[PDB]
Amino acid sequence: LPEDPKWEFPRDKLTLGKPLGEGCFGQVVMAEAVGIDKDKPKEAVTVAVKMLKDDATEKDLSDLVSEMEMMKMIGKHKNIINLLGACTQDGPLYVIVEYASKGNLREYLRARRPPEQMTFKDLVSCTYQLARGMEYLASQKCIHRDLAARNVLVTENNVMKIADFGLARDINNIDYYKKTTNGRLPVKWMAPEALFDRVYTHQSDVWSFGVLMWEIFTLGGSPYPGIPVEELFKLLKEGHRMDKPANCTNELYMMMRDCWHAVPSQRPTFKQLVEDLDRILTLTT
Ligand SMILES: Nc1ncc2c(n1)-c1ccccc1[C@H](c1ccccc1)C2
Repeated sequence: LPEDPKWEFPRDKLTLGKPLGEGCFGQVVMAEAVGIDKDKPKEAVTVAVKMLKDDATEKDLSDLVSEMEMMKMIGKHKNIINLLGACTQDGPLYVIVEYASKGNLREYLRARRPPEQMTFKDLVSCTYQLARGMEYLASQKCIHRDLAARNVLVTENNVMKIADFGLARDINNIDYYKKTTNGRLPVKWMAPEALFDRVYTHQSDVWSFGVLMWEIFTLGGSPYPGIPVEELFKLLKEGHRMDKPANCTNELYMMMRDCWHAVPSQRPTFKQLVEDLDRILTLTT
């Protein structure tokens, strides 16, 4: 792997710890990184390190490289899991990212369901934060393509952070109209044109954000309950959309439905979503 001194972090200053996440598609561990904050050269920072599993394939390696490279191009933002460094030379590839102690959002919400609970303000704030992260991502010309509650992480101070940039691309790096394009996107979060037309734009992410909203307001509900993946797209072509979640206003549901407009250009932009959610959150608070 080519040297990138700006991002390179010393292996001797990194102490690997306990496993994080389910570990299906990569190996992620908690770690202590000494001096990773360059203003505090002697302070250990609790980080997350992504690396290859023992059963990794050649494609796993080139995917992990591409994910790291993608995260290099995305500047710092509070509502995004940011790259902190990498160990690339003379050993196994470690991709060092921000640690979020409270795990993924789906589990986070499911665990605080009533049999401290989420308030309505908590849920709108969560939605607002993610709209902001996605607004920033889109401004960086990045399409995420895998927006979902499982791919949002939450910190100790309850900050929502978009994670998992394995499917993320620069907007110009999509092989348009090729039958393989978007073949690896989870179908239940996926805009119809991503499959039907083999394209992916920022407006495709907007659809997924609608799904994510539904997840949030159902406190980690599973989309399209009782509908198998195999029959979803016929139903979507026929105009099927998910019903309003109980603990969510008509206004917020109308926002979800807007996100699920059949016509991509008729969906809101992330900019507009941020503005509307800002207004709602302000009035709620
Ligand atoms: N609790 C927790 N904090 C941080 C991460 C993960 N889990 C986690 C758990 C499983 C998979 C991924 C991740 C995250 C990730 C994001 C982007 C690149 C590399 C790692 C890092």
